[PDB]
Amino acid sequence: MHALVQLRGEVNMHTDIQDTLEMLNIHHVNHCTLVPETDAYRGMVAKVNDFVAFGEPSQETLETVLATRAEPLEGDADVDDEWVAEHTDYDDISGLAFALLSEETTLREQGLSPTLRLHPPRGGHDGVKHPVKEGGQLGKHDTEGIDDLLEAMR
Amino acid sequence: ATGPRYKVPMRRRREARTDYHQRLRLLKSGKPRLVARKSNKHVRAQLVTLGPNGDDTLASAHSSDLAEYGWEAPTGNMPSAYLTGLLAGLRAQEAGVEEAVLDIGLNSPTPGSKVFAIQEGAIDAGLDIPHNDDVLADWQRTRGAHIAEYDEQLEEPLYSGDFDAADLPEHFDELRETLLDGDIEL
Amino acid sequence: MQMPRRFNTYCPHCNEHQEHEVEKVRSGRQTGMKWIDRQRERNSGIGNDGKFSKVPGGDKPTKKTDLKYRCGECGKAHLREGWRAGRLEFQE
Amino acid sequence: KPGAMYRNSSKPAYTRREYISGIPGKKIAQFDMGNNGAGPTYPAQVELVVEKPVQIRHNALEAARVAANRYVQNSGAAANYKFRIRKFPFHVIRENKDGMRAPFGKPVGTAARVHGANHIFIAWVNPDPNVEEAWRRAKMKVTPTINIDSSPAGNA
Amino acid sequence: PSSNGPLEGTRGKLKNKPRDRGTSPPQRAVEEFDDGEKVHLKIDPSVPNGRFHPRFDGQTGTVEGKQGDAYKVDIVDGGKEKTIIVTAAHLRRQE
RNA sequence: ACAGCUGGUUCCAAUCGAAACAUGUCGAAGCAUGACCUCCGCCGAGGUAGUCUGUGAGGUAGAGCGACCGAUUGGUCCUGUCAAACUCCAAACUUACAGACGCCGUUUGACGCGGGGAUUCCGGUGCGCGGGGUAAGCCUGUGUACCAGGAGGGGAACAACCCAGAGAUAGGUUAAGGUCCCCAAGUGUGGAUUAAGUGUAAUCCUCUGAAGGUGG
RNA sequence: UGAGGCGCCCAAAAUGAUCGGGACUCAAAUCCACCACCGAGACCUGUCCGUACCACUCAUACUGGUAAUCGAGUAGAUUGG
RNA sequence: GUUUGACUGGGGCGGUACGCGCUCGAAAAGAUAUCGAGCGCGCCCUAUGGCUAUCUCAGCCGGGGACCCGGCGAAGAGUGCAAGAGCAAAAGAUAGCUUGACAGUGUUCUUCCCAACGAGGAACGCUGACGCGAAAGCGUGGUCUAGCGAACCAAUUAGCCUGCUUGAUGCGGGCAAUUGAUGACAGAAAAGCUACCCUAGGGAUAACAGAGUCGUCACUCGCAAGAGCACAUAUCGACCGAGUGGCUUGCUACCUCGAUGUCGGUUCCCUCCAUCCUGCCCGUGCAGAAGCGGGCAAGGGUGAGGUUGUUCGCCUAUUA
RNA sequence: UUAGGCGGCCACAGCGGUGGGGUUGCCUCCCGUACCCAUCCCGAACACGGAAGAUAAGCCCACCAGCGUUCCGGGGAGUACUGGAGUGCGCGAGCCUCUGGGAAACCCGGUUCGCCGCCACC
Ligand SMILES: [Cl-]
Ligand SMILES: [Cl-]
Ligand SMILES: [Cl-]
Ligand SMILES: [Cl-]
Ligand SMILES: [Cl-]
Ligand SMILES: [Cl-]
Ligand SMILES: [K+]
Ligand SMILES: [Mg+2]
Ligand SMILES: [Mg+2]
Ligand SMILES: [Mg+2]
Ligand SMILES: [Mg+2]
Ligand SMILES: [Mg+2]
Ligand SMILES: [Mg+2]
Ligand SMILES: [Mg+2]
Ligand SMILES: [Mg+2]
Ligand SMILES: [Mg+2]
Ligand SMILES: [Mg+2]
Ligand SMILES: [Mg+2]
Ligand SMILES: [Mg+2]
Ligand SMILES: [Mg+2]
Ligand SMILES: [Mg+2]
Ligand SMILES: [Mg+2]
Ligand SMILES: [Mg+2]
Ligand SMILES: [Mg+2]
Ligand SMILES: [Mg+2]
Ligand SMILES: [Mg+2]
Ligand SMILES: [Mg+2]
Ligand SMILES: [Mg+2]
Ligand SMILES: [Mg+2]
Ligand SMILES: [Mg+2]
Ligand SMILES: [Mg+2]
Ligand SMILES: [Mg+2]
Ligand SMILES: [Mg+2]
Ligand SMILES: [Mg+2]
Ligand SMILES: [Mg+2]
Ligand SMILES: [Mg+2]
Ligand code: NA
Ligand code: NA
Ligand code: NA
Ligand code: NA
Ligand code: NA
Ligand code: NA
Ligand code: NA
Ligand code: NA
Ligand code: NA
Ligand code: NA
Ligand code: NA
Ligand code: NA
Ligand code: NA
Ligand code: NA
Ligand code: NA
Ligand code: NA
Ligand code: NA
Ligand code: NA
Ligand code: NA
Ligand code: NA
Ligand code: NA
Ligand code: NA
Ligand code: NA
Ligand code: NA
Repeated sequence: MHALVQLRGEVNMHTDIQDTLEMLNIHHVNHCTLVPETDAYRGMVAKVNDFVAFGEPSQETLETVLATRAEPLEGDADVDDEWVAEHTDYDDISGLAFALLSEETTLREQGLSPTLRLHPPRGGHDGVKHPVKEGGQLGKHDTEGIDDLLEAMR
Repeated sequence: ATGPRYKVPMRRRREARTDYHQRLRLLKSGKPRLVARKSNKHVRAQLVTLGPNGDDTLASAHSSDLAEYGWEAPTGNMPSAYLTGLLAGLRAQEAGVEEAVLDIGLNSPTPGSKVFAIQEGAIDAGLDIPHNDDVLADWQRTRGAHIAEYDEQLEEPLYSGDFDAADLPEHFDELRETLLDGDIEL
Repeated sequence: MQMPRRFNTYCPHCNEHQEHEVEKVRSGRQTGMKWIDRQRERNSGIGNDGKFSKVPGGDKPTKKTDLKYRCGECGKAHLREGWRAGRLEFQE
Repeated sequence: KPGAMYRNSSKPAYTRREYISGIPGKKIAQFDMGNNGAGPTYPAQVELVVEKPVQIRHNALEAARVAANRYVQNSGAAANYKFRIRKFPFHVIRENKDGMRAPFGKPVGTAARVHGANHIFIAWVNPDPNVEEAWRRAKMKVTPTINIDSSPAGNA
Repeated sequence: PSSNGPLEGTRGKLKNKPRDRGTSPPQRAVEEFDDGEKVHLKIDPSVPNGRFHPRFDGQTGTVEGKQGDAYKVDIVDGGKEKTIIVTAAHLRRQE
């Protein structure tokens, strides 16, 4: 399972690429979604490769971001351990996190918005004109790499 | 053979066995084919249908297994062909086959030929087949009369030992008569 | 091109094939009593006569076949589509 | 006319003589020079390598070749060496010589398309590289910057 | 296009590779399809008759009855519904 | 008088939101019919902008031609070259249909049907692919995104280059870009090169600088 | 003797020279790395408004709820004032 | 009284890209422009149509560029005509027979991708009547894509409907269809001049100036064949190659058509350097004198006249 | 399939070559022209009638790779080309990096001298 964050805007981006992000529930910059590692999903992320940051996050990081930026399908309600326990199959954020990571369920299945609306990266990211292997922030990241980004956008 | 661009004919065209232009036309009817084939000594008749991996023969008769019913004469003649046709035709009927189109392969549509005798036989067996009566022999020749008379110009038996000296178109009737009722494999 | 004067073909009247005879349609003479003839006389006056002041169109490079097919037994003819032919000569 | 007009390979390949007439003859005199009776049975083999894809008019080929071979006469008219220009001017070139109306040009010449890194010239010499000099003069009359390369020759 | 006939720009699609040259095998010209079956359309260069407009080469339609020995195949050209009259010699069962 | 031509046509707000193209036209400064925009009524459960897989379509790039074809070297088999109107080969990719996932629709009725009303048929630019042309801030295609009709931030200024698509108001963090002063933020750190004020100039009509040369 | 980096020569134009300007040389240049910051109406966040939809309703009057998947716009269509 | 068309790197002349077919352009689905490249069609054929039988071709080899025999020979032959495609017990050749190149009426595709639009075209049926074949079957003209034409009117084909109170006759009107042309080819019946001109507009479009370009023009550089009595480089300097300028010319059509006053001259001001003189220098095929060539350099100077409107240029006498 | 007939895929099956096989199931060559039928001339062929002979052709069986073809390993080659992205480089032509794909020639070594279906049959 990979974490998807749009880092580049819609202006001037191919339409077929924009619709792809939209099918992955991201409609704004800094919006994140969690995607299972399947053939179907893999092709989609490859197509979006140049306007996004993605990678497999650590259990911890996912928990921090889930707690901090997860939302119900509808409403303000904070998604904390109690919420998770009183609304999902799991007993706490950690349990949900693990299930997501092991691709056993999805944010929607558990009554949560498929989108984690992140905050801009505190300290700024590495740039949206170059990929990771060049010092930029676009493309596939290290688990440590994704974690840094996700945590700076916590 | 000569290179990458060289065109090699379909196998059965190489073997000079199948006329594909005639085959297509034959298959147009959507009906089973009455395959009439000859050999120096025998005459074969098959009712073939189309299949996913090749033709399917649903019924057949060979001039050899004619003796199996009382044939004691040569098997490469007119009376032989007719009977083989009738025999295959009967087996055809038993198999639930009601109609067919005559496929004479690479043979020639010569009037009174053996392939047409085969066709006559199959039709009398009950098989409905597109035909033309005045392209068939005049019964007597089918019976084998032309050969009996030929032996009349004897001086030396037309048949080396075989059966009879003056031959028998009567043996023909006895057999046809036989095939038209009961008996095994029919 | 060449064309047989007589040949077997379908007769739409007899409703069966029969020998027909082919002939080029000879123009019929006008009587000068048709409506258009009366309109020409009526409407022509002082000045331009509108449509009646126009003159003979022109010619296409090759004309189409203009024939009559006459049944040899019932004597009734029929018409057919023509085809472009620079020249049409009958055989016999 | 300047090479500026034809040195680039931005146009479609235009070489079908069955649809093109009035093509000027080539000015290139020979392609095999020196001892063409003998085969490359020499110790040293130097090559003139083009460093950029370009079009070389038969004009430049001839002047480049002449300037090189005419000089290789530091070895003599019947000297022991063989010189080869491996390219031929296949590309037909036009000129629109009305303004931009019906501008498809008329045939005015031919050029050879050389890709960066190909060798246009190859000489065969015994340890007597006067050929290295014949080429300093040759890449002097062709558009691109060039690399003088020696292959069989560890006799440095 | 310099012209607008049906065969404009069909040099490749209506030409056989040198080895597939020559009368085609009759088996596929007699194949039978049922209404509802999905068939791929592809003209066989060697078979003159039963063809369809070259623009439809590559389409995959639905057999929906027949006319004479030819089949009536329904396709969708862009957004438009069309019916194509075509013989078995130029059709293949999908899957 | 008529004009298919120029000018003008007066209050507020909310929703959707183009076309600068195709066919016909004494037609190209105009129309009509389609495309496309919008509104209304009807239908009632699927739909398909993305990806994956399966079943099909294809001869462009490339390559090659002791595979056709036609070009194109030399020597007494060898040796030197090519193709928009060549192909023994052959992609990426585009594309028909189907399934799967995604997204979407069943009170927001999709897909589709019928009807009312248009506007529009001078377009432009960037990028990729082009064809013509010595070239052009050239002409003419094509796919796409943008300007047109697109604010705000950056780029000295500057329709289409970068960030960015925007209700009001307020706090905060970033993007492009930038941190010596003008000017918000570093006269930041480790190391190296350059002595020409090279340079302090992504892109560009716009920022030149070449072949050739250099014991700097 | 092979290769690489930066610079130099090649290098001529018309009112007043230029990198936006000042001006800069172990840089305020260039290349390899790195650290911390500044900086939009973007993103996050409080309140309000409009529009659409939902619940209740006679109501398009209130009240409550939903919008990550609503909020730019020439020609033009529609509608309230 | 009117007409005298459109397209078009302004318009005119030229051309027709004004109706059609093929290859390429066209970016491996489909669609796709230019006064884009190559080139065709406005017919011809009673067989050069249709079917059946018999048969296999170019070319080369061997034996007696005609003919005869054998062998190799998937196709290079032939198939009416462009181009591309198809075809070998055939779609080609030979022979024979035949008139389906038939009447009627449709389905569908095309014309017009997508996506509406006529004529025309094609594919595939049916009904009727036929041809050939043993038969399956083939024949809706030619193997496939060009060879085409509205309404009104006339002529023609077969039967029927109909014309004002009514009957007879004459002569009309109509249903279905064939033929006659509009090539500006989805169809007007159609020549020019205007500097005597007029109006509406356009910088949607030309002349002039500007702007972009730089083939042309001007100037430079690289290489240095060559000659220069010997000697490339005192001097001259080809070929080929790389550039700079924006003075000429051409191209483009961005700017202005509710106007940016023309050429040449003149007068008056500033500037550029690729320097003609002057200053300071280098080389010399530099004895001197007089030169030739080159470098730095734009301070100053660069004048008067004869022909021509001339710019330019030719000519005269002066001049550093 | 101790030899046959009709085929499907249509060179992995072609081209060329070696060896083996028949009082019989058989197929052939073969023998022969009164008939059906036949040669623009020939019972050559086509057609018909038939077994004295043969396994030499064909055919069937087993096998050979020199040519042609199919597929595979390793090398060429993750090269050539290419869908997406970049305030990366270059006067420019053009190049480079990241991401997703990915060839052709040719060389060397294997494979391939058909596979499969229905029917009939010591
Ligand atoms: Cl047989
Ligand atoms: Cl006539
Ligand atoms: Cl069709
Ligand atoms: Cl927007
Ligand atoms: Cl300075
Ligand atoms: Cl209001
Ligand atoms: K003006
Ligand atoms: Mg929400
Ligand atoms: Mg900050
Ligand atoms: Mg940044
Ligand atoms: Mg009059
Ligand atoms: Mg308003
Ligand atoms: Mg309002
Ligand atoms: Mg093509
Ligand atoms: Mg190529
Ligand atoms: Mg394409
Ligand atoms: Mg506008
Ligand atoms: Mg400050
Ligand atoms: Mg500078
Ligand atoms: Mg640049
Ligand atoms: Mg709005
Ligand atoms: Mg008047
Ligand atoms: Mg007049
Ligand atoms: Mg005009
Ligand atoms: Mg295409
Ligand atoms: Mg035909
Ligand atoms: Mg008229
Ligand atoms: Mg007439
Ligand atoms: Mg017209
Ligand atoms: Mg038209
Ligand atoms: Mg006026
Ligand atoms: Mg203008
Ligand atoms: Mg003024
Ligand atoms: Mg100077
Ligand atoms: Mg001065
Ligand atoms: Mg043997
Ligand atoms: Na009157
Ligand atoms: Na002209
Ligand atoms: Na050079
Ligand atoms: Na074929
Ligand atoms: Na008027
Ligand atoms: Na337009
Ligand atoms: Na128009
Ligand atoms: Na107008
Ligand atoms: Na779905
Ligand atoms: Na390319
Ligand atoms: Na926009
Ligand atoms: Na700005
Ligand atoms: Na400077
Ligand atoms: Na509006
Ligand atoms: Na006119
Ligand atoms: Na039509
Ligand atoms: Na100019
Ligand atoms: Na210049
Ligand atoms: Na004005
Ligand atoms: Na003046
Ligand atoms: Na001076
Ligand atoms: Na004078
Ligand atoms: Na004769
Ligand atoms: Na044998």
